[PDB]
Order: sequence, then C-alpha cells, then structure tokens
Amino acid sequence: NKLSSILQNEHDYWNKIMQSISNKDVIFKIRDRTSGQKLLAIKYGYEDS
Amino acid sequence: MSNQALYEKLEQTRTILSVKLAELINMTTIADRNDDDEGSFAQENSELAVATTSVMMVNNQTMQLIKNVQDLLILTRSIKEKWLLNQIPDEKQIEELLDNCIETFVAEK
Amino acid sequence: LPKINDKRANLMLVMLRLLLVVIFKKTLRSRISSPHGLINLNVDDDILIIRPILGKVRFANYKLLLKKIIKDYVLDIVPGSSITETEVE
Amino acid sequence: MQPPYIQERLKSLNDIETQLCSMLQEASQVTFIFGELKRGNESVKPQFENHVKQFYERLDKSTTQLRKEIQLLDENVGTNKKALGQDTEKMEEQLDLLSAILDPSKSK
Amino acid sequence: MVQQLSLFGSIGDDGYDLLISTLTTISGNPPLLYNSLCTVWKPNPSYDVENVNSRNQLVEPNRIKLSKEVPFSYLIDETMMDKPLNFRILKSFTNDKIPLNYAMTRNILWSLQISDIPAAGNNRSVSMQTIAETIILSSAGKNSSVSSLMNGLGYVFEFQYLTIGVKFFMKHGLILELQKIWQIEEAGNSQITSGGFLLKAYINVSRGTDIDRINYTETALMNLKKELQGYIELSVPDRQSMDSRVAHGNILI
Repeated sequence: NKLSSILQNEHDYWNKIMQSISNKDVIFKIRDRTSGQKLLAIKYGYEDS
Repeated sequence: MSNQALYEKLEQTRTILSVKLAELINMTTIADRNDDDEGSFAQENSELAVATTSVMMVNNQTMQLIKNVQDLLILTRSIKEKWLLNQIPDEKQIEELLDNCIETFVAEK
Repeated sequence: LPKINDKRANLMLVMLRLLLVVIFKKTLRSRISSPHGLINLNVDDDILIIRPILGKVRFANYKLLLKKIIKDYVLDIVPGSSITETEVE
Repeated sequence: MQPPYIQERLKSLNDIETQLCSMLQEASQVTFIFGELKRGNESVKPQFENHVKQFYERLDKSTTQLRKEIQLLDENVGTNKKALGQDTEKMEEQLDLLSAILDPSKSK
Repeated sequence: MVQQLSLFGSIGDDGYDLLISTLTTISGNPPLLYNSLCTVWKPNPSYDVENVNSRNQLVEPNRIKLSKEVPFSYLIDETMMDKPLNFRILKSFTNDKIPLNYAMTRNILWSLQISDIPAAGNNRSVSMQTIAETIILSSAGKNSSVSSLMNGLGYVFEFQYLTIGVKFFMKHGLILELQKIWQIEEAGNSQITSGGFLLKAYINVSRGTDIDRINYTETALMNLKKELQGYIELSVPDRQSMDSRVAHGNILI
C-alpha cells in the first residue's frame, strides 16, 4: 500500500514533467556548484553563433 | 554497457522467480510437517527460533522484492534519459525596405 | 502622447540590432574562411555601429550647409545656373 | 516538439512502468487472498488460479517488452547546431519588425 | 617550408553520412566542398645526373608535385545541375567513371611542392614530415606552359590523379579532410579508394626549431584522436610508405 501510494505519486510528477517539457536545443546534465547533483541545463547563448 | 544491463535484468528476473517460489513454499508449508518416514526432512527443534526463522523469511522476501522492483524502475528511467540525451541529430525586397527606412529617417532627422 | 521622433528612436534601435547581426555574420564568415586567422576584432575596423548613422546625419547636415552656401554665392549672384544632384556607387 | 519516434518510445516506456505498478498491485491482492485461503474458506479458491495466472503473465510480457526496447537501443545507434542558423532567424524577425514599423496602417 | 604533423585513417561509405553529422556536433562548423588536381613529375632518365655524390650521398633524386584547383563545372555531368552544390553530391561519386577525362587534363597542360621521408625513430606519436613549397603565378614567352616549364627544369610527367572531398576546420589550426581519389589515364579512370573515404587530420608548423609549439600541436592531435575512440581508429601510417624518392617506387593511396 505504501509503495503503491508513493509510486503513483512519482508517476504523477513524472507525467507532469513529461507533458510539461517541449523540445534542436542544446540540453545536457550539469553538476551544480552548490548542490553537487545532476540537473538539466540548456545552452541559449550566442557563443556558437 | 547495454549488454551488462541485459544480464543484470536477467538475474533480476530469475531472482524474482526464485524468491517468489521460496516465499510460496515457506508460507504453504509454514504449517510444520510431521512425518514418521525417514524420507521427509522437516525439523522444528527449538520452539521460538522457529518463529525467528519465519520472520527471517518474511524480512528477506520483503527487502528483496522491494529492492528488485525499485532497481528495475530506476533502470527504466535511466534508459529513457539516455534516449532523450544521447541520440545526436528574397534579397531585393530587403534592399527597397532598407532604402525606404533610410530615406524616411533622413527626412525625419 | 505619441511624439514626433518616437518612430525615429524605434528605427535607430532596429538598425543598431541589424548592425550587430551583420557583425556576427562577418565574424562567422571570417572564422569559416580560414582556421589560422586569430579572431580578434579591431575597434578601428570591425566595429561599425554608430559610424554609419552618424555619417549619414552629418553628411546630410553638410549637404544642406553647402546647398545654402552655393545658393548664396552662386545662385543669388549668377542667374540661370543649373544644378544636378547625383549619387555614385 | 520532439520527433514522433521518441514520442512512441516514451509512451512504450510509460506503459512499461504502469505494467510494473499493476504487477505490484496484483501481488498485493494475491498476498491478501492467500491469507483467507489459509484461514479456511474455500469460496475464493477459484479466484486464486486466475490471480496467479494473471500475475505471472503480467510479470513476463512486461520484461519481454522492456527487452524489446533495449534491443531497439542496439540498432538505433547510427540513426550548437541551431546556432548555425540562430543569428539568421533573429535577423529575419528583426526585419519583420521593421516592416511593421515601416507601414503605419498595420500598427493597430 | 613547414613541419606537417599528421594522422591517418579510412572509413567505409556506409557510415559516411553518420560520420559527417558527428563531426558537425564536435567542431560546430559545416563541411565545405573542395577539389584539386595533382601532377607528379620525375627527373628525366635521358639525362645522366653524375652530380649525385655517390661516395658521400649529399642528395638523392626526388619527385615534384604540382597542384591546381579545377572548377566543378568540369566534374558535374548533365544529370546533376538540379542538386545544389553541397557535400551530399559525394554520395553519387561511387562509380569509377568521372566527367573529367584524359583529354581535358591534357588540354589543361599552380603550387609546386617537394617533401621528404618522415623522421626516423620509434618515439614519434604522429607522422612528422618536412615540406618545401612555392607558388607559380603566371608566365609568358613562346612556349609558356607547365609541361614546357618542367621540361626546362629537367623533369618529365609521370602520372596524375584527382581528389574530391570535404574539409573541416577546427580550433588551433587543425584541419580534417575526407577524400576520394581517382587515378586518370588515357586507358580510363579508376577509383583507387574504392567504396570508402580516406580520412586525414593534420596541422602545420611554420618553424621546426620551435619545440613548445610542436609539443602543443602533438597534444592537440592526440586529444582529437582520443576523442574519436570507438568510431574510427586514427593511426600513424608506415614510414616506408610516405617515401617519394625516385630510387624506390611506392605510393601511399
């Protein structure tokens, strides 16, 4: 019961993430200086332009 | 790489099957068996350590089932993340446009 | 209240952005053309943003001033003079 | 938006974890039913076979489909780029704005 | 005169398209089409060069390379003007036949170039070669022609070939080339690099005495090679294959 409740909670967040994200864009994973974990990052500068 | 994940999921599935059969047999013959014939092998010598071994079985099957399922879910998410990340993929009109713009500015300046 | 020169300022901003884009395109073309060339922009040559607009405005001012001078010293003095204006590429 | 192929790939993966959740749930009901079966009422005995069979068939085909996905990974190999055109598109839109500025009848 | 530091390799055309994309993912630049035509000339055997100091070996006879660019209007047949002039045209260049034939090249008759065998020793990680180069701008006279010029020097024609491929410019002056080579004779045209592309990554150093620069160049080349691990294997070619002296005959192709 505990596993089902929690697990369906992370499918709720999972579906929110999946259907909230759009797309060409330079996307990668980076390690935060303060947190140290992996987070999604997008390159939007004109450095390569 | 991917072949290692294949193998890991293989022992994952076989471990599920084996622990499933183990908990099935343990709970079905949890009712202790007394048979006069020497062929049968069921021993309950110390009374309360029997219950200790029973809760042993319970805790083992719980931990192993939960860990295996969680590992499989994490593996699926890792596959999806690899899927998302790793898959690498008139002039003349402008002339009169700029001409009109510059003449308009010159008139308005 | 919409002033007279608001469109003028909007146009100025637009052409400034266009000139920056042109600078970027020039940089990319120079980079693609040859690998050895160090891409270090020269302020005297590469950066051309305020120069064209300022040149156009001051050239118009000087053209008006010389028109006035010619009218005062030639047109008002010597009648019948014919003036033709041309641009050379 | 992403190309469709990735879309059905993620749909299949989502189906995979939903099937895993269904397998866990069915494990919960079979564990529940075995308790009263040990208690001694034989009415729910027929349901036990159905639950066990559905549990096993849910466990098998889910892993099979995941195996198919990992196989797809095997042959999917070999099958700032936007920046190369990014300035260009910016250029375009800027001139479009100038057009809107240039024509006073469209500023309404 | 340069010290050219180079690494070589080859690929099958099947992966060609894929390879191209990966390169653009790394360099951030698009490929640029190019072509060339090289003619090799050798000292005239009719003339006895007794001046080769046999007792001392001060010098040995060598072969001269003359290169020129040829417009694509000679390489595109009547079936190909519809497509734009980009890299994809290389996908149709798999046949041993080519629009440029022997007669046109004979009608043509620049950059003059001489080289030496790479440096000896087994402690070299990249092919280091010495090149001496000059440029011919124009000419005049009653017999102004490349053939007459090289016969005046004392050289005669040996063979020729045509290269078509794409170029990638990366940082630090690194140049990566994908080539296809067509040997040309009156008998016909034969593609030596049959069913594949020849890959060559190289850098140039202007002064051979500067050693900090050479170390930097080697570092860049080995880093590039270690980036492409698992896809393509870049290797140092055979030192005895890049020898172009007349006494011994072989041609890396």
